[PDB]
Amino acid sequence: HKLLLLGAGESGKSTIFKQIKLLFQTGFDEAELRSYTSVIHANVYQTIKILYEGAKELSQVESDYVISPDNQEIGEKLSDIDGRLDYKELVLDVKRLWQDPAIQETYLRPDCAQYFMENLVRLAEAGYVPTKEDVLYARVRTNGVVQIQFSPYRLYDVVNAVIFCAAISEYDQMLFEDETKNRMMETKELFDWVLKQRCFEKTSFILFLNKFDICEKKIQKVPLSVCEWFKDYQPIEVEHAYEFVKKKFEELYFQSSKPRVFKIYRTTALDQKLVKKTFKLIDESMRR
Ligand SMILES: Nc1nc2c(ncn2[C@@H]2O[C@H](COP(=O)(O)OP(=O)(O)O)[C@@H](O)[C@H]2O)c(=O)[nH]1
Ligand SMILES: [Mg+2]
Repeated sequence: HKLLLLGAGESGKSTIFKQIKLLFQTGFDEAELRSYTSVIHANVYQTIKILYEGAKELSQVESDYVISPDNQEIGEKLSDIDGRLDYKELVLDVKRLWQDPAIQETYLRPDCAQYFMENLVRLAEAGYVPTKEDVLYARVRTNGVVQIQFSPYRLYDVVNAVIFCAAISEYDQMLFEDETKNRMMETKELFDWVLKQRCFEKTSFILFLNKFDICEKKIQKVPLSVCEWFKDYQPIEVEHAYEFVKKKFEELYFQSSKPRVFKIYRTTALDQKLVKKTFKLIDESMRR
């Protein structure tokens, strides 16, 4: 019955966790969405907060990002909020907070947050219930362990099965935390390190290759050979490049060869019913 979620950075494991929550019951789902609006509101408020803080700092350190002077008085009420406690007047402020191009070139430097910036007025009014997409895009800092038991059987996010989330699209990107390191390389480092440890030998392994939609969008412009792991790559399309990444993920797994159980899944975490399928396939596969 046991499943554990392991990933690196923005692997999407919490998103998998979230939409398994919307998909399965976990009957209430009350107002689950309704309890989650406070969260959603929060990211709206600290997103334009970090956006505002950026523009001024970069303006001080770089020869100009200049804000509109009349905005500062409504602009720093933002800093006056501080999220003291779970927080249409604010949407009129925030839209009228945004208009300077400065803070969007600081933006054009969290991809989910821009969505929220496209849906304020729907969130504004009292008759608001978040869509399923609002829940998925909502960012909740994961504190501790989260247990969910449900039957179509507990899922953990921070054991009979380890779901490893590898965001194949991250091959372009360096680490957000470390500009030197590459996230695909850190995924390989993490994946290898998890495979080597003696505490998950008994555990069955399921691998998710996430953010595939970004992969099909991005592959046609940036070569996959940028990655040192994928430097071997030379095209003839999308399916082959994806299966190429599989090869690497395969051969990497099998080199940890001691004289059991392995599965790989093509996943998009931000859409659901692609994902329902994935769970259907592994829960029927989890025989014995
Ligand atoms: N395009 C796309 N983005 C995703 C998907 N899953 C997650 N994300 C992005 O990843 C971020 C959140 O990842 P998260 O679940 O927190 O990864 P975690 O920190 O390892 O749990 C969000 O900004 C999403 O936009 C996906 O299937 N497709
Ligand atoms: Mg997470």
